[PDB]
Parts: sequence; structure tokens; C-alpha cells
Amino acid sequence: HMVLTKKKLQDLVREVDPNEQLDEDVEEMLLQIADDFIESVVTAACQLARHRKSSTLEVKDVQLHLERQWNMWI
Amino acid sequence: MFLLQAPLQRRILEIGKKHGITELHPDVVSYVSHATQQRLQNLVEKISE
Repeated sequence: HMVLTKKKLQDLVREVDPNEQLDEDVEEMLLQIADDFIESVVTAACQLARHRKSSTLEVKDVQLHLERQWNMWI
Repeated sequence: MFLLQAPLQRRILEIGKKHGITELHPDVVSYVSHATQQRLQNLVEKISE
């Protein structure tokens, strides 16, 4: 099932550059990338969690992976 | 929320089952949504550059 809409994607695009409609194929590609991202991130996080000898997914886990494999600091 | 809350929640919960995870803290969904928005935001910025 869809986790991101064409609309919400387009708002994101607009936010970066108000006058710039993105090519549909590029929209699909990006939607696909968001899917791979959620997949890999959550998957890698669950590993970190399981390592904590835990079973509940927590921000801590996702954040740790983002910082380490993506150097994303949020 | 940038991403669709309900299906996101379900999909995260779904990926966890395959990886020893039984539960997930509530705001984890929002966090993932935020991270995904950043992932896409950077690519778009780069693409427009």
C-alpha cells in the first residue's frame, strides 16, 4: 500500500522550487527510492534494537542507523 | 505528516516481524516519515541543482 502520495511529493518538490513540475517518471523513481529507504532503514534499525536484546523498535535505533549510515542528523 | 500515517505504521510493523521486532514506540512512525522526507528533500535539491 501507498505510504506517500503524488500530491505530498509534489508539495515537497514545490517547496524546493515553486516553479518546477517534475517528470512523472522521476516522481515514480523518487517514490521508489522512499520505499527502498524505509525498507533498508527500518530493517537496519530493527537489527540495532534486537541487539539491545530488545523487541520494541525505538527512535534510538532508527537515529543510530541514520547518523551512522546516512550521516543524517535529525 | 509528510508520509501516510496508517500504511506507514503498518509497513514498519510489517518489516519488524521479519526482524525479531514485536513492537515499536509510537512516534517512531513520525520519525521515519521525517527521515524519508529528508532523504527525498536532498535528492530533489540535488536534482534541481
